[PDB]
Amino acid sequence: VALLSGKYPPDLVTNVWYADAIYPMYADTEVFSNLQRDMITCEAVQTLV
Amino acid sequence: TLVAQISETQYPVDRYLDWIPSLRASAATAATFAEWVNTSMKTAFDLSD
Amino acid sequence: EVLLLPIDHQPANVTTPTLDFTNELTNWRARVCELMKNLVDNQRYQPGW
Repeated sequence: VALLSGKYPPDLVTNVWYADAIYPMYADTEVFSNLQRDMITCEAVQTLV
Repeated sequence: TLVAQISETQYPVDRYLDWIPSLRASAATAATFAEWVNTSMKTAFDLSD
Repeated sequence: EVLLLPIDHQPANVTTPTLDFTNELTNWRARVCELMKNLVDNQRYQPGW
């Protein structure tokens, strides 16, 4: 059903739409915290062995 | 005749309004525009069917 | 630096015709519908109707 019934908004601009979507999404990003956690995980396993 | 001024068709036609800015039109935009044209002519000639 | 996908991708463009058989997904729908015609065209496989 989803494959047979799909429509864009009649007034769509890709640049405007995706600008308003990325900004809230990237504002609450946690990659920087995740990168620090990865260092500890690799650091820990070498200590165990 | 009117639709060809905001999109690309297979019929020969001249264009006199291109200095006026316009957006990139999808199928949804064309369908919405055609509805207004249909409504306008129905009112002018007093048609309800 | 790569992300695999199970289908083909093309650059973004909102002015693409709806019935574009170059599109893989649209082409797939057309082929399936054409086959079903051959199955019910001569009533060979539907006795009892």
